[PDB]
Amino acid sequence: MLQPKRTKFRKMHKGRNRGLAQGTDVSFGSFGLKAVGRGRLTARQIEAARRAMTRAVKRQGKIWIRVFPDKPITEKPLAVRMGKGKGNVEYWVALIQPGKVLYEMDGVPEELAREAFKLAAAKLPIKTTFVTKTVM
Amino acid sequence: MFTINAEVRKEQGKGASRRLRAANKFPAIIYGGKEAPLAIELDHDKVMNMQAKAEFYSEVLTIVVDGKEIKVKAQDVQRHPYKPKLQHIDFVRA
Amino acid sequence: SRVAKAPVVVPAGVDVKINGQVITIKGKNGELTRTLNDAVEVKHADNTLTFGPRDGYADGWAQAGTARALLNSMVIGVTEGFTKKLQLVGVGYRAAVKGNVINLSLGFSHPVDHQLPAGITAECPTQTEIVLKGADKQVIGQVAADLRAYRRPEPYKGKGVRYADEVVRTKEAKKK
Amino acid sequence: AKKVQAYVKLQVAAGMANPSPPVGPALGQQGVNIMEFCKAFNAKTDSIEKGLPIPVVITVYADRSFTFVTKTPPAAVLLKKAAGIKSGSGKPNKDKVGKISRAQLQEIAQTKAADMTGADIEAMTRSIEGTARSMGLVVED
Amino acid sequence: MKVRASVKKLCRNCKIVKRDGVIRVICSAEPKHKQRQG
RNA sequence: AGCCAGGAUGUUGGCUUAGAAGCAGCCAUCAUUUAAAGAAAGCGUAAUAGCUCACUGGUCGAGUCGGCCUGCGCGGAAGA
Repeated sequence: MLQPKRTKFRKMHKGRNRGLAQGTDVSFGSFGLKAVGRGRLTARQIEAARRAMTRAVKRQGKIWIRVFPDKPITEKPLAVRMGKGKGNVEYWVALIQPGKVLYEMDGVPEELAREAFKLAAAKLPIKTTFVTKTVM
Repeated sequence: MFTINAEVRKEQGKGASRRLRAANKFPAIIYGGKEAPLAIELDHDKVMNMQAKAEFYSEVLTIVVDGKEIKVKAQDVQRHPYKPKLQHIDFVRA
Repeated sequence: SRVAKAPVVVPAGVDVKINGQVITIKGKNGELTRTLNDAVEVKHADNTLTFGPRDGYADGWAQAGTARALLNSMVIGVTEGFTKKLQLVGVGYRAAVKGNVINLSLGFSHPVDHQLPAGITAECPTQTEIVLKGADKQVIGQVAADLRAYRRPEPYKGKGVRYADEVVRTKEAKKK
Repeated sequence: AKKVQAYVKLQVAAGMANPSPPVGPALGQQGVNIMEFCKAFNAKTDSIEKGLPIPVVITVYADRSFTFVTKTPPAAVLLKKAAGIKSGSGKPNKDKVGKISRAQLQEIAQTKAADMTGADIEAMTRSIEGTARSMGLVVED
Repeated sequence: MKVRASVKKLCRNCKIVKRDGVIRVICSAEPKHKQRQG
């Protein structure tokens, strides 16, 4: 789930998170969920959160997800002594920072959008907070 | 949006920006309308509660500077990445 | 902290005598109570009371807001006291009073046979009704709470010691 | 209607006179037979609608003796002959048949005048317009 | 009974009460929902 | 806040069905009367009734509440 089909390179720097990036402003809808901390995000967590919102809002409104994994990351399949090059990629990963808006909604009531994002936030590794369109 | 007051600023950048944003003032600018850009400081009282309503961006605003009152419109709004805080704001002349 | 403002009100049947911290109150319930205003100060106006804070004691109106309730409970305690609400359920079950010793039969090996605290009387007008008599609102509720605790109410049988209350803790059976 | 409190509703259909789940669970214990009920309104159905058995409200007294709160054509059955609707309209102002004229609404109101208590022809409208609002049918021009 | 680790305010007959340092659930309509800690 | 008193009318709402009286599928989130009253939250249950409610009023009487900002805490919290 959630990775590209062609890649120029797959062996990559793990790197660190700067705590800034693009974000803060809601622009696909009227309500959203913001990261409000540092951590690590996977495709299984995004799908578990997608599967959560579809129980609250069902078929109502449209749902936008501006987030997708940042890098391929290498892993080896069993517990092992390191050496003889990097392993292989079975999943991609992203580092998230406090200003990132993760999910956006519009065609739904505010007290339902907040309740659906509370249900989706239970699938995520960090405390998250509700955000509005802020008229601009 | 009924008339608001502002004051001219001369000290600027990073440390002066953070020392202005001390839970009391904000930086702002007025530009365009065939006149030069003006740098101003704004008290936190009204402007934050005004930008809660969409009419703040679709209807003109009257601002007092050096005791004299002029017409402007809101154009851009810079926000803080990890707290609900206002960093800087733009106004265009009318 | 609003309740220290209250007038409290007293019936004509109390004379309300006071000297420093000591308040002396009596009435037709056979009691002569001497109660203390030690951490707070009270002033009487023949029919109404006012409380306030003392020098070297807790500031504000909070510890005064408690002192009104205890004095009202003793003005009631010396005049007429407090009414019945404790009950028993079960056939052959029996409450009985043997002077300062009480008995409660619940189909078990021994009928409790417990001895009363100081300043309290027990009465049984019928073998399934329990009345506690005195002037202290606390002891007549504490001894009922120590008595209800013997074996405790049974879920489907409903049997044991209960209070007069519209809530039902007796459970109904289910189909298997 | 009048005095409708604690009462069950049932359709006078012979197809519904054998399956017990569509029936209130005490009505048979309360002494009623469902086929005797269907028979007791068959000529009262035939004389106001063809093919559709009426929904009726039932009441019971001593010696299992039952009586009805219904004897007039229902507002929902009159409306299906008055507007281009098949069986209802659901959402307001989505279909071109989803409207009725106030003049025809106050006309069919008098077809139910034997179940009107308001003693006024405007109070007949106030007692049928709610079924149009419930059906998603537009009553404003 | 149970404790689990968190409490919900799921009905109107439930108010949830903190007594002698601990929070608990009581429901006069349904003893099935008694819970300790929160 | 508590204490006290109410919680209508169109209406048996409309449709769909296996199924019914918020409360086993679906639709509007209607209008008049009124100081006030939903096709809704949790119970009741085989159900209904009804409560615990939304929603208003009396009584009393001057502050009161959710969220949010910013300082500081508690319980959550087991091992040889």
